[PDB]
This record gives sequence, C-alpha cells and structure tokens, in this order.
Amino acid sequence: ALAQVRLLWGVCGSFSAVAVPHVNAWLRGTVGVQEIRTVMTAQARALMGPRMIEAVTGHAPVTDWEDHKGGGAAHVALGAWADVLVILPATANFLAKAAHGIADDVLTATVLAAECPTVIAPVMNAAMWSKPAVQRNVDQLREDGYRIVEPKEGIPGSLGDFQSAISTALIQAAA
Amino acid sequence: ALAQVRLLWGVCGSFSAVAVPHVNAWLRGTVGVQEIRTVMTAQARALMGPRMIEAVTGHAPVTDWEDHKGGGAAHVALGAWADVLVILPATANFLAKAAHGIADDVLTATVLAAECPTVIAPVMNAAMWSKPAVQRNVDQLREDGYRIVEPKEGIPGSLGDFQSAISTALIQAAA
Amino acid sequence: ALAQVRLLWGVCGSFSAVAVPHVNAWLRGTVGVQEIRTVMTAQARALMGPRMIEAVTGHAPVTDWEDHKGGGAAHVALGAWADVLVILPATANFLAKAAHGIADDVLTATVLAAECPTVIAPVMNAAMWSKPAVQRNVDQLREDGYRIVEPKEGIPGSLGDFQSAISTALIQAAA
Amino acid sequence: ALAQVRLLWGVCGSFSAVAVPHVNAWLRGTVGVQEIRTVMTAQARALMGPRMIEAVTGHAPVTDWEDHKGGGAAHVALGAWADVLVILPATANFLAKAAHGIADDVLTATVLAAECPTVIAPVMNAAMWSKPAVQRNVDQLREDGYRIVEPKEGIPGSLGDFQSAISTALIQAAA
Amino acid sequence: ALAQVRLLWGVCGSFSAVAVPHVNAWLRGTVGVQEIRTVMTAQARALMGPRMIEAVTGHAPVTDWEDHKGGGAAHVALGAWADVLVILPATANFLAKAAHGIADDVLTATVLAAECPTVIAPVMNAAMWSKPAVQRNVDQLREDGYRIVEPKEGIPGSLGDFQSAISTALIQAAA
Amino acid sequence: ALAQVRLLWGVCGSFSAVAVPHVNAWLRGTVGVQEIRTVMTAQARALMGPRMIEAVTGHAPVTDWEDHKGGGAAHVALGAWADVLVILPATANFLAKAAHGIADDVLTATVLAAECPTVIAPVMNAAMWSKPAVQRNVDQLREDGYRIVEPKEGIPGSLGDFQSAISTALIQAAA
Amino acid sequence: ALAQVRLLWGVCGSFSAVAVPHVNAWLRGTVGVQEIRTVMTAQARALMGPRMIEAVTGHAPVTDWEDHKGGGAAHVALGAWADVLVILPATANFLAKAAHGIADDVLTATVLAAECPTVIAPVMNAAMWSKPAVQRNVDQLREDGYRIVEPKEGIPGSLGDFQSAISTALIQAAA
Amino acid sequence: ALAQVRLLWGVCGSFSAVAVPHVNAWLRGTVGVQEIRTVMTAQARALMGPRMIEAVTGHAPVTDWEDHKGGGAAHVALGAWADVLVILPATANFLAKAAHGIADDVLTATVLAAECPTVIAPVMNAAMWSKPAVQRNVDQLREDGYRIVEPKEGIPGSLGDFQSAISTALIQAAA
Amino acid sequence: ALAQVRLLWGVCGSFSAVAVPHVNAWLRGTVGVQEIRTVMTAQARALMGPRMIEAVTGHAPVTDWEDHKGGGAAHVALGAWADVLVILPATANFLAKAAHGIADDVLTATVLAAECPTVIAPVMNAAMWSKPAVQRNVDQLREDGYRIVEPKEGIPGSLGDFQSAISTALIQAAA
Ligand SMILES: Cc1cc2nc3c(=O)[nH]c(=O)nc-3n(C[C@H](O)[C@H](O)[C@H](O)COP(=O)(O)O)c2cc1C
Ligand SMILES: Cc1cc2nc3c(=O)[nH]c(=O)nc-3n(C[C@H](O)[C@H](O)[C@H](O)COP(=O)(O)O)c2cc1C
Ligand SMILES: Cc1cc2nc3c(=O)[nH]c(=O)nc-3n(C[C@H](O)[C@H](O)[C@H](O)COP(=O)(O)O)c2cc1C
Ligand SMILES: Cc1cc2nc3c(=O)[nH]c(=O)nc-3n(C[C@H](O)[C@H](O)[C@H](O)COP(=O)(O)O)c2cc1C
Ligand SMILES: Cc1cc2nc3c(=O)[nH]c(=O)nc-3n(C[C@H](O)[C@H](O)[C@H](O)COP(=O)(O)O)c2cc1C
Ligand SMILES: Cc1cc2nc3c(=O)[nH]c(=O)nc-3n(C[C@H](O)[C@H](O)[C@H](O)COP(=O)(O)O)c2cc1C
Ligand SMILES: Cc1cc2nc3c(=O)[nH]c(=O)nc-3n(C[C@H](O)[C@H](O)[C@H](O)COP(=O)(O)O)c2cc1C
Ligand SMILES: Cc1cc2nc3c(=O)[nH]c(=O)nc-3n(C[C@H](O)[C@H](O)[C@H](O)COP(=O)(O)O)c2cc1C
Ligand SMILES: Cc1cc2nc3c(=O)[nH]c(=O)nc-3n(C[C@H](O)[C@H](O)[C@H](O)COP(=O)(O)O)c2cc1C
Repeated sequence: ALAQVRLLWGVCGSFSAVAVPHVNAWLRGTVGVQEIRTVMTAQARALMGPRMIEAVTGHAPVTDWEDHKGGGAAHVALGAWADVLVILPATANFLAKAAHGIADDVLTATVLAAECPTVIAPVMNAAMWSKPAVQRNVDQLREDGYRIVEPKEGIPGSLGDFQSAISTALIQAAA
Repeated sequence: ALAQVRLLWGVCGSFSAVAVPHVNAWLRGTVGVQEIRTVMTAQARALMGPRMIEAVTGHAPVTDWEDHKGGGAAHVALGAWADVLVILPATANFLAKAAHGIADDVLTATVLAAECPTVIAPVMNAAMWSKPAVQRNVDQLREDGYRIVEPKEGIPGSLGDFQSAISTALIQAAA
Repeated sequence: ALAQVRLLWGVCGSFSAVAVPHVNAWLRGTVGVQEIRTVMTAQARALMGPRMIEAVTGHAPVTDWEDHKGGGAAHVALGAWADVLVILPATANFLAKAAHGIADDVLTATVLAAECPTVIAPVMNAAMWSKPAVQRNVDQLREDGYRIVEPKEGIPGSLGDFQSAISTALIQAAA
Repeated sequence: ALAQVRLLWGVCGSFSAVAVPHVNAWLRGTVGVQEIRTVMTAQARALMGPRMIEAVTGHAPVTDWEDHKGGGAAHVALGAWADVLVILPATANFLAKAAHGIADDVLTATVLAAECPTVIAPVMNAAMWSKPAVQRNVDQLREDGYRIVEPKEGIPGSLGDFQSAISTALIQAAA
Repeated sequence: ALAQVRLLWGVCGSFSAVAVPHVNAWLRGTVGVQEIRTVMTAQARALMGPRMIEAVTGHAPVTDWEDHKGGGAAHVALGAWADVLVILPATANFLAKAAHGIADDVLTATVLAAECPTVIAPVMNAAMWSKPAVQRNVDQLREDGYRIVEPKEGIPGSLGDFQSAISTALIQAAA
Repeated sequence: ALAQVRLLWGVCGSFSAVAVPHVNAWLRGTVGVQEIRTVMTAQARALMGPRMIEAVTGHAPVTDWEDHKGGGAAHVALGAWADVLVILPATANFLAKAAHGIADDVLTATVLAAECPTVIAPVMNAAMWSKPAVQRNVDQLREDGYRIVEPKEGIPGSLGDFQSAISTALIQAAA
Repeated sequence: ALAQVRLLWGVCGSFSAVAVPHVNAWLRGTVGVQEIRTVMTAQARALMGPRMIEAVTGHAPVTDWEDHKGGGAAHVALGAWADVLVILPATANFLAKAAHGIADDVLTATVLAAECPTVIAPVMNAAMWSKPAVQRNVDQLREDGYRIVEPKEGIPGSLGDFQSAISTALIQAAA
Repeated sequence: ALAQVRLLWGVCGSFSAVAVPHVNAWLRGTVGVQEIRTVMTAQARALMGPRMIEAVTGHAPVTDWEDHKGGGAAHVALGAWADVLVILPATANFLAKAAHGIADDVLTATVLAAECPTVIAPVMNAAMWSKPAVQRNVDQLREDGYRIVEPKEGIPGSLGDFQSAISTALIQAAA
Repeated sequence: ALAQVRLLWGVCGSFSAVAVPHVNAWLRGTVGVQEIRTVMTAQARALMGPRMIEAVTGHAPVTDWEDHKGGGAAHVALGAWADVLVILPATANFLAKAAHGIADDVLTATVLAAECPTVIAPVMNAAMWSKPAVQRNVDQLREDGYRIVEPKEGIPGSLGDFQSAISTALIQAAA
C-alpha cells in the first residue's frame, strides 16, 4: 500500500547530501515508494548541484519560490501534497529553524504547512551535536511531535539509522 | 491630533500584501493618518513590487539598508521616527524572528530599535497557524508587549480584525 | 453556464492596477467565472509585479512573446481562446493603440486577434480624459463595437461601473 | 512677471537636440525664465547624454518613470506643474503620438496630463515633412489647440522661428 | 537595367518572415536585382535572426540606429538610397504605424524619409485582417500612394501575390 | 497513418537551415506528421534563432540540456521518443562527430541514444564535400546503417532530394 | 606563549566594526598575538570592506563558504583551528542566532563547530539592548558558557571593557 | 606502498558521477590511497557540482585551464604527476575523444600527457553501448593499451566491475 | 612573385604561440610575404590575447564567426582567399580534428573549405607526441596531402624546422 504514499523529501547543506542517490535507490527499490518530491535548501543546491538530483529522482527539486507554478505557493502546495515528510540530511541550522518556527526559505515554510508524519535525520560533527543550543532544538522538536534520527560518528558526522523511522512513517501514512 | 502621528508600517511576504493599497486608503481617508512610511521585506518586495506602493503611499518603501540616507542607519532612523509600528501582513517567519530578537534585515532590526506601541497582524493558513512553534511565538510576543491581531480563515488565511487595534495604538500615541 | 466562459483579462499600467486582486475575487466568488487568463503590459508588470497576480489568479500573466509555449504565438492563441475580453484597467495609451490598430506588444496584438465581446475600462485623471485626442479614441472604439466603461474622478481617476458591462459580456458569451 | 512661469521642456531625438544649451541660455538670459524642467525621450537621451543637460540646466532631465520620487507619477506631477509646455526639438514621431493621444513614454503621457499653452517645434528633413501622414498630424494638432512651429530647410531640417511662439505662450501664461 | 535599381527591403515580425531567403533568391536569381539592403524591426530580428539573413543577402540588416556608421542617420541614409521600398512581410502593427506617420524605430522612420515607389505586403490571420482599424489603415495607405498586396489564407495568413507588384515597382524604377 | 509517427529533427549550423520552415510545411501540411520535436546545435540556434522554429513546429527546440524537462536526461528521453530521426541540414562537422561516436552536445548524444530509421542530409560547398576526411565520414555513416541524402550544387551547396528519403523513413516507422 | 595562540575573530555588521584595526593593533602590539583570522558577516563586509582588514591582519577575512580551500568546510576548519574565539563587535542579530543554534552563515556555523573559550562583545543602542528578546539571548548565552562583554552607551552603543575578558581568554589558551 | 601511489581521477558527465563519493571512500578507506586529484569535464561539473567533490576528496577538482598555477599548464602538470589514471565514469563522448586523440578540454589533454597505466570505466544505456561507432572506440582504446571496464545493465547503465581493474593498476604502479 | 601569395595562418593554443611575432617578422622581412591573415582558436586567443596579434600583423585575427562581414561565411571566405595555409603552432587537438574532418570552430572549418598547399607545425611535449592516437592523426594527415613539420624537444616541445616546408609551399603557390 506504500505505492500511493506521497513522500516529500527535504535536503539541507550537509556533507551527507552525497548519500541522496543511495537513499533514493533504497526508497524506490527496497521500500517501494513511487511518488517522491524533493526540496533543496539554497546551500544544498550550491554544494550538490540540483540538476543531477532531478535526473535521478524524476522531478526537479524545488528550491526557489519561482519553481511553483500557478495559484497558491510552493510551501502550501508541497505541504498539502505530502503524506510523509523526511528531512535528510538535516543541518544543525535546520534544527534551529524548525524548532523555533522560522520560515525564511521554501523548506522551512513547507514544514509549517505540512501536516503529516515527519522524520528529521540531522548530520553534523560531534562538536556541533554537543552544543547546548543544538540539543535544546532536538528536545524541542521531539516535544512538538517530530521523529529525530540522531547522527552516527563515521570518521565528521554521518546519517543515523533512519530506515526504520522512515518505514514507520510510511506505514503510518498508508494506514 | 491623529494627523501628526508617525506610523511605521512593515510589510511581509504574505498573500495578504495585496491588501496594502486598501489598508492605506483606510488609514488616510478614514482614520486621518498623514505621515506613513513603509518597510518591505525582500520577499514582500519580490511578490508585490515596490514602485506601486511608492506611488500610492507617497514614500518609497525601504527594503535595503541603502534606502536610508545620511548618518546613522535605517533601523535606528525609522525606529526613532515611529510613534506607532504596524506589521501588516506579518508572516509566520516574522513572528519567529520578532519573538527571538533576530534582526537579519531592515524590518526586524527596526523592531529592535523601535520603542512605541506595536501591532502585528499575522496571516497564514490554518495548518501553519496551528503549529506549536508558531503559537509559542505568538504567546512570547504578547508577553513582550506586542499586540497580535489573529488571522481569519478566508477561503488560505486572511487578515483579522486589525482596524480596532491600529486605531487604539494611534490614539494612545496622540496622548 | 458562466463557469465555462473563457475570460481574457488585459491589465495596463494604471494606478488602478492595484485593484486587480479585488476584481479577481469579484469575478470568481460572485460572478462565478472559473477560467481567467491575464495579459499584462510591460508597464503594468513593472508597477504591480506578476508573481502575486499569478499566485492569486492561478496563472502566470503573459507579457512577453516568450511566455507563450509551443506552436503559434501569444496573440493568436490567447485571441482564439477568449470568449470575453476585458481590458481593466486600460490606460489612455491603450485607448490610442486599440483605436488605431497598433499592435506593438502582446496585449494590443491580442486585441486584433480576438473576435469576442470586449469591455474596456479606462482610468486616468480628469485632465487626460478631457483631451480631444483621448475622446476621439473613445468615440472610435465605440464605433468599432467596443464597450467603454468611463472612469470616475475619485480624489486622480478611478474605475467606472464595469460590473454591469462585464456581466453583460459574460452572459452574451454564455449564449 | 515671466520669472515665475514654470516652463516644462520636452526634448526628442532630433539632430537639433544639439541646440538645447543655446536655447537654454536664450530662455534664461534673454527671456528671463527661472523654473525650467526638462523631459527627454529615450532616443534623445541616447543621442545627447542626459548628464550634461543636467549640469547646464540645473535639473536632471526626466526620462524614466523611476525619476519621479514619492506619490503619484511623473506625467501627473510634471503636467500639473507646467505653466507652459515646449517640445523642442520635436520629432515626426512625436507629432504622430501627440496627434493620436499615444502615451507610451513619460513625455507623451505628460502631454496628456498638461493643461497649459503648448508649443511644438518639429524638426525633420524635407522628404519627411512633406509626407501626407506627417501633415495630417500637424493639422490635427493645430485643430487640438497646439501651436506648431514649422521647421526651416538649413542644409536636413532645422528649427523654425520658435522664439515668438514661446514668448507668446509665456505671456499668455503670465496673464 | 534592373541591375542598378536599389531595393530597400523592410522585414517585420510576421510568421511569413521565414520567406525572406526564398524571396531574396527570386529577386536575385530570377528578377535580376543586385543591390538589396534590409531593415528588420526588433521583433523581426528576435524571430528570424539577422546573422543568417546577412550571410544569404550579402549585407547585415539594419535594426538599431547604431548600425549606421558615419554622418547623418540610418533612416535618412537608407531612405535617400532606396529606388524601391518593399515591406515584406508587413505586420498589422506596421500598417498602423505607417498609416499614422509613427516613426518609433528605424524601419518606420525610414518610411518617412523614403521617396520612391513602395510596396507593402501585410500578413496576418483572418480575424486580424477583418478588424475595422486594420482596414482603415489599409485604405489610408492606399490613399497615400502605397501599394498594398493583400494576404492569402494559407492554413494563419500567408503572403499575397507580391511577385507582380514588386516586379512592376522595380521596372517602374528602372525607367 | 503517418500522423502518429514521432519525428525527431536535428538542425545544424548550415546555410540551408533557412529551409527548415519550408520542410516543416511539407511535413505537416502535406505528409500529415503531427508530433515534430527539433534539436538545434548551438551554431544553428545562433544563426537561425529558435523562436520561429518553435512557432511553426509546435515545440521549443532543444539545444541545452536544461531546455529538456524532468527525469531521464535530454538525449535518452528524446532518443527513446523518436520514431524517426532526421538531421537536416547536417554539417560536415556533424558527419564527423556522428561517424566517430562523439557526443559533445545534445544532438550528437541523442544520435547515440536513438534507435530508429535515420536520414542525414548534409549541406556544404564543393571544396568541403570533396575533402577525403569528409568522404570517409559519409562512407563510415553508410556502413553504420545511416541513410545519407547527398547535397546538390545550387548557386555553395544545397539540400539533396530528401523528400523521398524522409517519406521512406516515416513509413518504415509507422510499419 | 601568547604568540602561538590561534585567535579566531568574528566581526558582525555593527557601527563598531570600524574599531577592528585599533583592536587588531592592541592584540598584536600589546598582548602579542601573531595568528589572527577573521570571519565577517555579509553585513560587516558591506560596511567595513574586507580588503583593509586583510591588509592589517594578514589574512583575507572569510565570509563565503568558497573561501575555504581543500577538504572539509570553512566552519569545521576554522572551528578546529581556533584556540580562542572572539566575536567583536557582535550584533543583536548575532546574539539571537548564537543563543538559538542558528547556523545560516559561516560565522554562526563556526560558532557551533568551535570548542574553545569564546568572548562575545555585543554593540547596539540603548533601545535595542533593553528589548526583552535581546536580554533573553544574553542570559541564554551566559548559561551556555559564553562570556558576554556588555556594551557602553557612548553618544549609539560602543564596545564594553573587552580587554580584560579577551586577555583572560588568550592567556588561558596559552596555558 | 599503495599510500604513496598518486591517483589521477577524471570524471565525465554521466549519471554515475553521483557515485564519486562512494568510490572515493573505497579508494581511501579500503584500498588506502592517500593522494587523489580529480579532473572534471564541464558537463560533469554542471551535473554534480565540484564543491562537494572538493570537500570530500580534499582537493578542488580541476576543470578550467585557469586552475593550474605557475609555469607550464594543467595537462602537463597533472599528466606528469599521475602514477595511475582512472576515468570513472567515462561517457561515450570521452571514449570517442580518447580513441581519436582529441584534446579539447583539460581532461582529454591530460590523457595525451599522461604516461601511466590507465583504467577507463564507461557508463551509458544499452542503445548507446551497442552503437557501432562506440564499439569501434572501445576496441581502439584496448588496442592502444587502455583498460576498459564494460558497463552493467542496472534498470540506464551502471558502472562495471572496476574494483579489480583499479586495484590491479594501483598495485602494479606501487611495484 | 612571393609578395602576392596570400598566406592564411592559423594559431592554436600552444606554448609556442609566443613565437608568433618572431615568425611574423621572418615571414615579412625575410621571405617577403605581404598578404597575411590569421585565424586563432579560442584557446589561442585566451592565452595570448588577440589585440597584440592585430597590432604586430596589421590585421585583427579572425576567431569568432561574427568577424566575417557580408555574404557567405568566415571559413568559405578565408578558405577561398588562401593560396597557402599554415597552422603554426598546431596543437595535438588540432591534428585530431583535421584528421577526422571535425569543423567545430572557424579554424577547423576553414581547413575543410581551403583548397591550397597546407603546412601544419604541431607542438607538444614528448609524452603527447608518442601517443598512438596522435601518430595515427599525423599519418592520416600525410596521406590526405598535408605537410607535417614534426616538433623538436626544447627543454616541453618547440617548433620544428618549418622554414623549408613553408618556403616550399609559398614558392609552389607562386608557380
Ligand atoms: C562542504 C560543507 C559541508 C557541510 N556539512 C554540514 C553538516 O553536515 N551539518 C551541518 O550542520 N552543517 C554543515 N555545513 C554547514 C552548513 O552548510 C551551513 O550551516 C548552512 O548555512 C546550512 O544551510 P541550510 O541549513 O539552509 O541548508 C556544511 C558546509 C559545507 C560547506
Ligand atoms: C505567493 C506567496 C504567498 C505567501 N503567503 C504567506 C502567508 O500568507 N503567510 C506566511 O506566513 N507565509 C507566506 N508565504 C511564505 C513566505 O513568503 C515565506 O515564509 C518567506 O520566507 C517570508 O519572508 P519574510 O517574512 O521575510 O517576508 C507566501 C509565499 C508565497 C510565494
Ligand atoms: C504610478 C503610475 C500610475 C499611472 N496611472 C495611469 C493611469 O491611471 N492612466 C493612464 O493613462 N496612465 C497612467 N500612467 C502612465 C502610463 O503608465 C503610461 O502612459 C504608460 O506608457 C502606459 O503603458 P501601457 O499602456 O502599455 O500599460 C501611470 C504611470 C505611473 C508611473
Ligand atoms: C542622429 C539622428 C538624428 C535624427 N534626427 C531626427 C530629426 O531631426 N527628426 C526626426 O523626426 N527624426 C530624427 N531621427 C530619427 C528619430 O530619432 C526616430 O524617429 C526616433 O524613433 C524618435 O524617437 P522619439 O520621438 O521618442 O524621441 C534622428 C535619428 C538619429 C539617429
Ligand atoms: C511567431 C509570431 C508570428 C507572428 N506573426 C504575425 C503576423 O503574421 N502578422 C501580424 O500582424 N503580427 C504577427 N505577430 C505579432 C507581431 O510580431 C507583433 O504585433 C509585433 O509587435 C510586431 O512588431 P513589428 O511590427 O515592429 O515587427 C507574430 C508574433 C509572433 C510571436
Ligand atoms: C552563415 C554560415 C553558414 C554555414 N554553412 C555551412 C554549411 O552549409 N555546411 C557546413 O558544413 N558548415 C557550414 N558553416 C560552418 C558551420 O557552422 C561550422 O562548421 C560549425 O562549427 C558547425 O556547428 P554544428 O555542426 O554544431 O552545427 C556555416 C557557417 C556560417 C557562419
Ligand atoms: C551602518 C549600520 C550600523 C549598524 N550598527 C549596528 C549595531 O551597532 N548593533 C546592532 O545590533 N545592529 C547594527 N546594525 C544593524 C545590523 O547591521 C543588522 O541587524 C544586520 O542584519 C546584522 O547582520 P549580521 O548580524 O549578520 O552582521 C547596523 C546597521 C547599519 C546599516
Ligand atoms: C543527467 C545526464 C546524465 C547523463 N548520463 C550519461 C551517461 O551515463 N553516459 C553518457 O555517455 N552520456 C551521458 N549523458 C550525456 C553526456 O552528458 C553528454 O554526452 C556530454 O556531452 C558528455 O560530456 P563530457 O564527456 O565532456 O563529460 C548524460 C547527460 C545528462 C544531462
Ligand atoms: C599554457 C598552455 C600551453 C599549452 N601548450 C600546448 C601545446 O604546446 N601543445 C598541445 O597540444 N596542447 C597545448 N596546450 C593544451 C591545449 O591548449 C588544449 O588541447 C586546447 O584544448 C587546444 O585548443 P585548440 O586546439 O582549439 O587551440 C596548452 C595549454 C596551456 C594552458
């Protein structure tokens, strides 16, 4: 039943954005998700280049407001469309904006507009992860109902074990 | 005495920015305000275009620091000039920045520098308004002394009943 | 049957272009028109900004020839699509071009290509409206079959009583 | 009493635009006009360069709408300000636009907004002056109340005897 | 004697502009014209591209005033040079400008300066050709001495029978 | 039955690119082909301009990878879409790239990805056509299964008799 | 041992950024620091100009991510390099971002990556310093272990007594 | 001794360029190579973005000639430095250029300048791999001494079994 | 008779382009050639700068197609004008393009259009000269009738003994 679940996938400016192809193959070839739309922060776009993400996912990523066509607006259209929202990788920056309701780009505004199970997979090095401000944001996001997948230590952070959390959200959404 | 009250009017990137000419007619033709200066966020400017706002309000809206002339700085000059400060429409983004003392553009820096009665009229859809982070920001601004005019649901949010709140601030300033 | 009438709406560089969202809500929420496509002159676009018009009307306004996609050309495609053509607001400039068959932008070329009931609602101040050249253009357009909605003088012109003229055209087209 | 007459001076893209400094000295040093504001067409600006006109006349010529600051608009502000309007040199192009109420730049829109004695001094070669279309425009402008100063043939047209026509208009305005 | 006739050829932004090479081959290889200079409107240049026209006709087409080198000006130089003037294809826009003596680009200014037999071959669809304003312009041009070659209906207009009209003008010029 | 054949049409930077509208009129108005998509080399686009080709073929020509939308990449998507591939006119440059499996722009990459009847119609002058390297490429392309329409000598080459070759390919595809 | 302490120096967009050369002279000529690297916010760079700071500090200030060379990333590299981190002057804006773990430019990302004694010297006028949001941010940073040097009000704030706090930080780092 | 082998790594504009981070981790963390420098084609750079490649490999990739500093030139310096040269992924385009000695960018010029064991790993879809010209290029490169790792068919080609070929080349170079 | 031989001289992006002034003086002051026109590749222009070649040879080099004026095209005009064609210095890249009939810039297209004795003087280092692909291109060009002047090893290649080969070509052309 996962084939009709609409997965919205946000990508932030982290080293781990290089994992996007591998994660996309897992989502499509192992989990069986069919409808995936991506939103890139401006920093993610500058590091990875948005054109290859488009070719490998089948949709141009949304980065600028101008990418939404017609009535309404990118964050409302994407927020209403999403059955599951995954932010992977998330930056420490994203955690702060999401925890405090900041909405100064397409991704963080879409967070305010989405009403669906949401998984956030932050990545950063150990010094950043240990800062009290970062941990306050992690705690705040959990109290607001977001599923946080803590990073691992791949020596330089790396993605945590997100597969189970994402599958849980997809199954909850399918139900 | 309402003709000498100096009204600073901030405009954020909301659907409801199209209401600015209408609100301006109400401010001038019904309330009797004469001296009105506007500050637009970059997003408001990108959606609405500043040249028509200039034509109907009599002053070019300030968006970049470059729009302030001479000594000081835009936020200090506008902040000291204001007898009443109105943010209409305010974005969810604005609420987050004002609640936490962020000052990363002219408008939010002017908020820190202004010392006058302030009315904030946020606009956003129902999904965004219901987010815990947004409501924390609303509550925090009320605790800090800001007057919040809650949005309506105009089917896609719409401006609340701001006329009474703004009139009260203009009259309190006249005294 | 008014929901199937295809309304083409031209917008010129007048002060009254700020009224476009209000007129759009009236057309949709009261008259019941569903398919509305807009053409903005370069001057209208420079004053009002097309991105907010796009967001509230559901279609990007056409200004440059490049905005039409595929075969043909913007004026032929838009002219053939239209069941009713409304120019609101119209400039004095527009009256001169339409009256003499000038076609030096998309809007005035579409006028030549459209074969449907057309309502023109010019706006300008009293000095401009009284010019002999302007009145010759008004007279000539009426002789050519165009419905002219004369402006009011709301102190600086304002839109006349167009609702009856537009309703008539939508109803005549529905038949 | 001619020193308080406000002279609005339009300049078109003619060979005879080189006479603007000489005419400016005559207007100020011989006729005694004190308040002179210039409007240049885009073509006039491209041939003559706008910065020197500013340095020798004391005011930046208006060419783009952006040159008007504050409320309203260039054509209304200049049109209401003018006590006498002089177009010198005028192009054949200008005659056509003025004769038909075309208002597609600041100059020709200001013509529609001005309500004062107006002198037009066209310049062009003999082949152009003799065209039936040009003479229809000359006749139409005279019937509309404009004073036309016909060119001479200085071998390639040259300015006619405009001094008497301008002086008459300034005197009519003073009364 | 047709080899010494100087043919000035204006090209407007019509679907039929693709015929310029074919007409050029006919003029050179069948009629025997040797000296052919082209003027393109800005819209014609935007559609057809002047570099290919230059390569097949032997002269760079003139579009901007800057394309004329040395003393004088493009419209005077080209107008005095022409023994025959052909506008092919002509737009509805051109008919309006030529009929009313508008001279707001090189081509329409050259029309005012040329004193030679002139052939105009307009192209437009049936709806545009049927407009009263267009037919007024056609009638006015015929009264002023211009030869109009009415279009065909090639299904989207197509060029009329210009071969006879142009040959006649070229032979008339040779005499 | 030829109306559903998907024709992919490459255009190279040759003098004979001016023939594209004529060939298109024959393909659409006589043969009945309905879906025609073009790929222009950078040189073809710079000489001919893509805007008119778009207007008469119904699709914007593709030159840059970004001109193609969505997943798969331009050469794979266009190569798979094509039922017939026609290169007309082809440059000597193209023959060389096609003969050697060079794929350094969209067109030559699309050649590698296309699996359909293909007609190549080179045009060049006699000196270029006689070069040994050029004739090696022609021979090599014939051995690889491509249908070559050799140019004629039309004073400077001209297109050969391509209609029969193209008709044959369109019929093979429908079969 | 103070000559080997690696001092990372962040500069925000405050009036007091003009004091950077004087503070640099004290750090080098009186305290004895040798290796000083600066990070400027975009607003600081726009105010002070990074070329003179480079000339007097010996290193180009880092503002954009592109300034870091090789592996890793500016914030990790600068954050790991720093033995002491000084923000002087800090804006109210900086206080908000640092207090909430926002990392939306190089400077604030480096704060999260740094693991060293940090001194923050905010500057702002009296109205801004008295805002509740600003004072919450000051308190939060103190609880997080940051040393805050409160501003003075030299009539428009001015730097507080940072010499004691910075010398303390530099000396502890040498130990 | 594999840690001192200098590996030069060329990257072409293929879908499989997203595997560059994964392949880099294997080269560093499993094979133990320490000095790896990359050269990207313009198309590879446009797809993947060189900034993330720089951050994860420790060296900015070379794409433009300007990236070489000092005497000589990029292709000579990189070609002499290389102990093993790996092109992964290689495009069909690369195969053609390398097979025919074309050197029209940094990568293909470096191939001519390198004198070391070279492994080429082409990727392309099944239609492209089966083209006769492509297979001629594969055969020619093998005859010239290049190691070709044929692609796989991962349904859109995928990298072949390069691990064995690269390990062999690195080990032979260490010996 | 060598003073009337028209020498066309192509310059590629090699280190040895610094020899162009020396070769030009030898050609003019010692051999006596009077009519010399140069063609530079984009790479030659980017390395050497085109302005000084113009100053020292008396002609601006042709690099872009836009440099040819009037009918035809740069490669046809230059190819027909040439009595002798010299490529000095030639790159390895040039050898490949000439050997395979590639014509993707003005120079390599002029090679296809030229019908005259041609001397090619390649320069490259020893590693590049020894590549099988390069020697295949040398061999193919000799079989096609081109005179190849092999480089020397100036320790980094240097021009071979071209004087005899060029003199032979110029003298044969005079006959
Ligand atoms: C190459 C590179 C890798 C980065 N990786 C991370 C990361 O893994 N986690 C993180 O919090 N920030 C990382 N950053 C810093 C962020 O990109 C920076 O905070 C940025 O402002 C975040 O923008 P965004 O959250 O809007 O995408 C990295 C920066 C660079 C240049
Ligand atoms: C057409 C359009 C309409 C929008 N309307 C709203 C809105 O009504 N309320 C809101 O919170 N955000 C709205 N947004 C999203 C904001 O523009 C976005 O959060 C932006 O970052 C806010 O910028 P600002 O607060 O600096 O003006 C809209 C966006 C677009 C493109
Ligand atoms: C702020 C502003 C408001 C204007 N309002 C009007 C108007 O109401 N009526 C009018 O005829 N011209 C008005 N103009 C002048 C026109 O914009 C000008 O004539 C322009 O050339 C018309 O362009 P268009 O008809 O192609 O839109 C206004 C100009 C400005 C700058
Ligand atoms: C150097 C030069 C001199 C010109 N002189 C005249 C002139 O004297 N009279 C005229 O009608 N046009 C003249 N023209 C042509 C006009 O500039 C042209 O018609 C233009 O479109 C008029 O623009 P404007 O009326 O908006 O200023 C001249 C053009 C050039 C390049
Ligand atoms: C592809 C295309 C074809 C057009 N064909 C015609 C035409 O055949 N006749 C016409 O009157 N207008 C046609 N138009 C509209 C004109 O180009 C438009 O009126 C333009 O402003 C005329 O410019 P010009 O008269 O200065 O060339 C066409 C537009 C496009 C985009
Ligand atoms: C006006 C013009 C016409 C040309 N005609 C031809 C031609 O007919 N045949 C040819 O092989 N090259 C011709 N060329 C040269 C090509 O444009 C040149 O070789 C170019 O590099 C080919 O680019 P493309 O194959 O990617 O389209 C012409 C060049 C110009 C400027
Ligand atoms: C000339 C000038 C001086 C300023 N001085 C201060 C200041 O002293 N303190 C402050 O909090 N903001 C000051 N501001 C406002 C900040 O520049 C503004 O908040 C900005 O967005 C901060 O950017 P940053 O924190 O990234 O450096 C000043 C602005 C200007 C134009
Ligand atoms: C998204 C995308 C993926 C591509 N993947 C391949 C590929 O895997 N193999 C291939 O031969 N060409 C592929 N191409 C086409 C090449 O990019 C094209 O041939 C290009 O000119 C090669 O450039 P290069 O060899 O200089 O890197 C792809 C193109 C795009 C836009
Ligand atoms: C400074 C410099 C010197 C070069 N010298 C040579 C050379 O002597 N021989 C060669 O084959 N390539 C040389 N190259 C590489 C060529 O410039 C490269 O192959 C280029 O793509 C050739 O372009 P062209 O043949 O169109 O001129 C050099 C490159 C640079 C940056």
